[PDB]
Amino acid sequence: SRLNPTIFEEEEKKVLTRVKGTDVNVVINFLWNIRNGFTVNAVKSMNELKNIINQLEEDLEKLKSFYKNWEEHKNFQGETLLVLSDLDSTLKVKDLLIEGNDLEKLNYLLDLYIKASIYDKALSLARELPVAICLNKVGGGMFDDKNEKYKHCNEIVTSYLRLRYSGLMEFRNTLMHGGLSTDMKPNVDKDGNITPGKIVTKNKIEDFVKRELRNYFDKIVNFLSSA
Amino acid sequence: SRLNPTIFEEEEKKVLTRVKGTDVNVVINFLWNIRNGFTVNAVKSMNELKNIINQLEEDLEKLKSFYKNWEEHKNFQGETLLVLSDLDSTLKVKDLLIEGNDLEKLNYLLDLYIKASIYDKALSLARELPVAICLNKVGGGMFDDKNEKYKHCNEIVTSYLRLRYSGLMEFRNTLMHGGLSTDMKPNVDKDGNITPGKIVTKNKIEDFVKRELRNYFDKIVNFLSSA
Repeated sequence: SRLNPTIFEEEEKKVLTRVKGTDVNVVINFLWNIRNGFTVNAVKSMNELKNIINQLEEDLEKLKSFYKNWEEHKNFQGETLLVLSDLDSTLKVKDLLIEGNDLEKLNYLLDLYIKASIYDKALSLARELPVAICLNKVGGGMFDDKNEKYKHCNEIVTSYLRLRYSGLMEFRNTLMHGGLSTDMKPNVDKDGNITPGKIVTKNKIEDFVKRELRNYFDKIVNFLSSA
Repeated sequence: SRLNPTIFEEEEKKVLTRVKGTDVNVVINFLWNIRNGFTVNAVKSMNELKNIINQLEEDLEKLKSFYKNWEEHKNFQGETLLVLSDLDSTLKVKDLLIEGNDLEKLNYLLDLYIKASIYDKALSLARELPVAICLNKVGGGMFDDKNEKYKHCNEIVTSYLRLRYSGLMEFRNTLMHGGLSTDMKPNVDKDGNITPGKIVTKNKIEDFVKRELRNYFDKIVNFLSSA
């Protein structure tokens, strides 16, 4: 924001004025909508960011060139407000981006939720994605209970999950309500010393999500394919 | 029953005593359990009848031989209690018989319910067969509401049918309750002159069952295959 330094040459200012206006707050919002699980908006933003970083690549490439020939850019002489590392590290988001329909983009978002050990979101996404997949092949329909193509189509995924992947449903619901739930059944106590009802250790969830949650998902979607 | 005539030669009596004891009442029970829709018992009996008719073929073949050389069988001289046509016509049931697992045998029974224009049973069978198909691939389970593998597995077929083959469900239920139902909604009248609510003509049902009911069924089972 506080850029645009005094002595400026045409070619450097043309590159710098692009960099100055890099929409970094979008990449922040993208990460926020992922941490707080807003795939609908997180996945939608993917195409815009694909344009943001493509421009940030060809901008940084020029800056890399100017700093690789620093002897000609002694206007950048006192630039305490500029950092090539701050920008180059923002380029990492190119990994979190893929191409395809919003459904295909969410399928990728699942794997990102698995690699980053954010289990809660990974399971919830793997649970609701097959609903959306089926809605696409039945002509499409809103995620409202009023919509019949949703209502039935959600019962197909709920019932298939509940008789086959009995664990997917438990693990999802357990993580969704976390502590103090009908899923965990703690005793609470007259004294106030809450005592847990179930256990489900760190390396219970860890193994399931990180080793089977992907394999299981592909087996669900391959079933709903011929729907 | 009133067979075993007086002057009898060893070879004719050996064939005739087999014929005399042909279990025709089984073929009757088989047809009864089909007309009144007892596939569970109708399909089970298929293997027994496959043995009945195989013996009735090689019995009639000997009788055909004896009657093709009538000049040597003048003991059959007065046989008013014997009829080759009565037996040969019972051989037709070989068509109503196929080989395979009881599930595969029922899949054939569907087509027999379609060729014979007995719609009511055809639709009901095409509705419940995919439940049984899914139960087989989930390890198997009783057709009781207490059984979880049934409960969920029936919801998969009900929900898939209700959002895709909306007609399969209507036509089945309409024929199941027939006249005077929540499916037909007649007004009844204060006078007592019942007035119909819907129509659904002879050639409405006729076209659906006889032209699409088979194609639609195969599309359902190909979906539940990867379950």
